[PDB]
Amino acid sequence: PQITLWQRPLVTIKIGGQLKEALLDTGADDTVLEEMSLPGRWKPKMIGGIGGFIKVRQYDQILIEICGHKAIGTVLVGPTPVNIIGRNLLTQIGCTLNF
Amino acid sequence: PQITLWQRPLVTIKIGGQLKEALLDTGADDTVLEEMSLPGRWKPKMIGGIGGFIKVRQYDQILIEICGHKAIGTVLVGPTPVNIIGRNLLTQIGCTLNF
Ligand SMILES: NC(=O)C[C@H]1C[C@@H](C2=CN[C@@](Cc3ccccc3)(C[C@H](O)[C@H](Cc3ccccc3)NC(=O)O[C@H]3CCOC3)C2=O)c2ccccc21
Repeated sequence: PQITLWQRPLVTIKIGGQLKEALLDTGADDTVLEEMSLPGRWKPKMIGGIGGFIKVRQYDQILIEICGHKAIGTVLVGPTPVNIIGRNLLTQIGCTLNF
Repeated sequence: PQITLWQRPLVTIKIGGQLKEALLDTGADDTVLEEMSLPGRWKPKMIGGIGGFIKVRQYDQILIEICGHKAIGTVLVGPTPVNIIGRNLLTQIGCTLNF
């Protein structure tokens, strides 16, 4: 589909069998979700944001559906204002910017 | 053009007689640029995300050129780690997300 930007590009994602609202964020290299439970082991990851660098938990090879499109990749979990879908997953679903 | 998301979607912008590199961010409501001088009045504002909040100066009705596309809108100026072109200006150049 084609998404205009007059409002926030919020979509429904599915992870761990549950639906959540998330933002398609081209300015984010990675995907960071609000506190939740994910399977497997995690590793430390430092990410830079508008207000500084913070520590988050990194889970790899996680199944996540974005607006119906299935993806499997790295998902970070930490104190984020909203669920952020970054470039790592946007590329998996074939998303591009156009103008 | 069609911009891939394999890398950060960076573009050249023209504002206040100077060329700058900026990140096209669908995840940002507004546009925020690193410290620079702009004409006209301004009002203080706080924007927050990963890492916390930063204080910025809000200038309205600012002329900007993004990839040869002219647009006018509010531009925030402050200690942002990178220049960010948000939805308020992305819409004006007809930028959309496609997948
Ligand atoms: N009101 C608003 O729209 C949000 C505020 C804050 C800031 C904001 C928008 N989106 C985000 C997320 C957000 C936060 C609150 C509400 C909606 C979305 C992320 C933004 O794209 C940064 C961009 C970035 C910052 C520093 C370095 C490099 C890129 N990327 C980023 O942190 O990537 C990291 C996290 C995942 O991968 C790594 C962000 O922090 C923002 C920017 C301009 C105007 C207003 C705002």
